[PDB]
Amino acid sequence: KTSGLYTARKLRTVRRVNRWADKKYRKAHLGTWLKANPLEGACMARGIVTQKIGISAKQPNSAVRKAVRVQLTKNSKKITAFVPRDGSITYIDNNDEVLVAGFGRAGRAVGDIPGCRFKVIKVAGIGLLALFLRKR
Amino acid sequence: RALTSAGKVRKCTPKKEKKEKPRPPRGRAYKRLLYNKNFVDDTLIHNGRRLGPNNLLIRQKLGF
Amino acid sequence: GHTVGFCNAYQNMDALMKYEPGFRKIRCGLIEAPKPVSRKQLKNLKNRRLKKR
Amino acid sequence: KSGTISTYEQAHSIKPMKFSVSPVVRVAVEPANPKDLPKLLEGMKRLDKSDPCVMCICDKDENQNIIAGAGELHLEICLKDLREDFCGGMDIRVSDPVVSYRETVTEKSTKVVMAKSANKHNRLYFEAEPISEEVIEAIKDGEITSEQDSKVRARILTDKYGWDSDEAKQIWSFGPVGASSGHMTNLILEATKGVQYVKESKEHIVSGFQIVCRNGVLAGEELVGTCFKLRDATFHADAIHRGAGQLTPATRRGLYAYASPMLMEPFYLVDILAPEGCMGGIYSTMSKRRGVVISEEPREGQPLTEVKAHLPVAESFGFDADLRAATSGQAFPQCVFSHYALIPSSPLQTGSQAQGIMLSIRKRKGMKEVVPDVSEYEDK
Amino acid sequence: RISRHRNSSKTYSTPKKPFTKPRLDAELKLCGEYGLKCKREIYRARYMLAKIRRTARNLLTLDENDIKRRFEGAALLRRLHMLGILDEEKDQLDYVLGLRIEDIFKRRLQSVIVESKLAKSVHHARNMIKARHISVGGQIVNIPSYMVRISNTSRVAIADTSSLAPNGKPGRTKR
RNA sequence: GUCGCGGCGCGCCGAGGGCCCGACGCCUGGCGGAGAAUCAGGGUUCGACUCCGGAGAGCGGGCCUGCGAGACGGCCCGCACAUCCAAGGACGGCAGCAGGCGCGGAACUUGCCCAAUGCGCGGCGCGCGAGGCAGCGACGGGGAGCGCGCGAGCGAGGCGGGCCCACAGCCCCCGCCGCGCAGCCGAGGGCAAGGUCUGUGCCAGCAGCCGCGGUAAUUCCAGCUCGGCGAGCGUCGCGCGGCGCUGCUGCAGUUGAAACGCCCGUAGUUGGCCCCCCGCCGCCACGAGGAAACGGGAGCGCUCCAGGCAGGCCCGUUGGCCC
Repeated sequence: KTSGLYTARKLRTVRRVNRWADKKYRKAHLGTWLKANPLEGACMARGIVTQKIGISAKQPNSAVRKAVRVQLTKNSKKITAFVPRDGSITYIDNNDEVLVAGFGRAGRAVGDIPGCRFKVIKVAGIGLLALFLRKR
Repeated sequence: RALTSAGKVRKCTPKKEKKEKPRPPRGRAYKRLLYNKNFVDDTLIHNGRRLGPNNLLIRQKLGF
Repeated sequence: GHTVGFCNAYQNMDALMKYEPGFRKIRCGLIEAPKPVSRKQLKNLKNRRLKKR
Repeated sequence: KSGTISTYEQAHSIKPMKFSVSPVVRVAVEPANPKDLPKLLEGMKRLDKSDPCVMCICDKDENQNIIAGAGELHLEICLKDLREDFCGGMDIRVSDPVVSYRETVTEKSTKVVMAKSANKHNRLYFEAEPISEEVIEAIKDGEITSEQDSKVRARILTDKYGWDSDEAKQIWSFGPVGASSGHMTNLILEATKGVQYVKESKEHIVSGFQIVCRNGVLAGEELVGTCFKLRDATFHADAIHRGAGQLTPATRRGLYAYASPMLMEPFYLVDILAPEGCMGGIYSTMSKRRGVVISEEPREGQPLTEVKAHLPVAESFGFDADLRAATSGQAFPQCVFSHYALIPSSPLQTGSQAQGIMLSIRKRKGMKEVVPDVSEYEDK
Repeated sequence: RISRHRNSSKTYSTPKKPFTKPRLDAELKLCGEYGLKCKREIYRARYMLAKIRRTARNLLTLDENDIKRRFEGAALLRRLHMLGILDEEKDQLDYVLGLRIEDIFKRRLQSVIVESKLAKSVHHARNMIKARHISVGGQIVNIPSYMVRISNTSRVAIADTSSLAPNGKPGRTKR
């Protein structure tokens, strides 16, 4: 490493250039992710579900995980979001407003749902969890 | 030999009405009752030695 | 029972009328409560006045 | 649209009743821009608030948004409103809504049909049997439901519907996705011991049924009123050669969907009520729209006489104006809804109405054209 | 708004690891012994002790009689001695280390009324303070965790209007 | 020319001036600081907003009045979008406080009032959407409940009175009756708590992660118990810690990712030993002098507390001192 009393500039430059090498820093501070994310820095976003589809489970699990093809209103970007809980796809109908929020992996995919980056939270302005518990 | 089947299990599960339960003591009273479940009395949580709160052996000494 | 409060003892009657704040005088009933205006009524009248005279 | 407000906490509501027909004239609004599909639904809600005689619903079957109006002029008046006042301009195309259809087997199958699998190691023989309406009415009622002990429904079918007692006990499942009309049944059982593999294979014959009953051989519409009988089967010993991939496709060719067609039929209908004092328009319009007036009850206390006519959903478009003109705005088509009815022509024949309506369905859904043969998907 | 000017602060620290059972069991003993409704009350006193002991750690490193050592050592030991968290015999910065959640809990007043025999049990004592039946210098306190001081220990007593020849009617007697 | 200084402007006369110690260009989801978050240490991240300094009033220009404004609750003009018309004309400017619309995952009443606190004008009081006061408010922070004990009682209420308040109300104090009430996530491992009983049979679903479910399921769906936190709990996004996975402290490069194929070489960085005495350095020590808030901290029982600088017959009673 550089070891001079007058080598502060070189050390600052190295950190600046080397810092972007870590993948998480590049995702967080490059700004490419902020443009790309269907939810642009938002915790979640509203959308209309064009198609109710089921995504086959990746191995070794076997299941038709239920998903919705939703067009987010803020960016007009269509996306796939998992409808969580047992048999709760029934509440979702196509042409219905929904709110889609992340799967907790920060844009990554969780478990055996291939290429699913988000989960529906509220359908027709009512939380999905409440409907499955029959609260509403 | 194994999308339309949403709720294959939840729809077909036997409905059990919840058991009548007497209202528990809340607040510090629950802290007192948890203290009485293990730290005091000790007889409820004992099979002659220290044991788990939901042991099958602890059950049947507590009824269920 | 313990209470904390403050007393303004005016040497003469006039100093309770003058040096003391007015609301405290109506609160002892020395004056009769008047009906002034709605404040909005004052401001809206002042705004109509500003257009004419 | 309408509401009641009370400062009193314990007060009941007030409700209206618009005599002027119902949202009878229906049209499908579709945006030119798919990215303009969120702002259409938004301005439809606002247009719903405007008048009770207009509605905004999605057809449950084809998820097609529908705006239904009480008059041809009032639907246009609300289309102009939806076109500019609501949705602030934007492009939206009116069209007649698609009419849903069902497929049914009309007679016992001519012969058992074999279905060799891709492996060729497994064979399936099936027969198609129409369910009697009385059994179907009990299916709808709940006397015979998929969700019941196997034996209890068997006793009902044998002791009231003259079913074969063994067949009623061996019923594998109901169809389509839900347990409505459509049944799957097992073999004779002397050869069930002799088939030796049906028990493990039951979930393939169940999954194939859940497909075929959703999409009929004729045009991909839901099958109804059918009993699929695995009269016979021969299977390989290994489960490597007996799987969903091998047997569920073999089942779908064998069951019905161009693979097992024997006797087939399409379905549709609706019901209209007209308070009207003059029945001359009522008969002429219904006769043209292919509807039949099955009722004519004079209100005893009034000059107006209410009639009820079963009208095909396809021919309902246009009748509302026709009936106004056939009468003179004296007759009010009211609520319109009902069941499905057998089309008179056969989808097998060429010049038949059915083969025209059937080909149109697979042309609309882009599936294919003219059913050619059972031979296309049948192994002899 | 000068409301913005008002400072507010969290008074407790949560555990770094939520499910350490040895600790969870040790805490349950404290709650049952001291009649504490929730673990937050156990954490608030842990925070108070942490700061107090962090300050005496810093002070001990400072050289003896370091002017700031003399000035800040007194205000620590002397304010703890008044509170009574520390017995007055020790009076040196070395023994602030060695205090426990129980020492803070000992002066809570729930404990002080049980200690002088006024209240049979901590559970009864909490119920007593919330019904305005305990007093310190004739102050009707509604606060179970009053944190009573050494001098005010003697004054703690039954309230003037609750049990010793008072009205003694509202409540059960009035019926 | 300006208030003055200055390429500030203009002639004239030179040819400079800046830069690998990164000039210039480009870009920003750029106001900066005091600070905020997290937090051994060294740091990382955020600097909308509370105070200070800057800038702006749809977007540009130009001015007038002024002691001060290139002022927009001044004017004029072009632009962009409006408004009323009797058809010729006139007239806008909520990044004030309310309120709507659009937008978004998201963010309050079209209240009441100058009584405080300051400011303007006035010496005997008016004005102020500055502010204050309520309303809404699980951003959050704080303090109490849902019993205790075998006998007593409460507070949540309810209703009058005080008190409070600009006016209410709120708290609090009274008499008078008196109505206690838990959720939200979990029980295979990490990670605390069922080898319980059903349903279901790689289906449905669960599961951050590892993994569960293909007929005796510690993981799903119920019931049953039980855990954890608790009037809050779970979820999603972000920052910090974790992370010595950014490494100055303090990473690694034979084979895990990574020594340029070699050699010369300028900037850059780094330089053996050597003079005791000072001159300039850097360096280090302590000075002055520098806003508070905040943070740390002295004292002080707001019932405790989050607080607040109070209070008590009092250092010149306080309100220190540190940054």
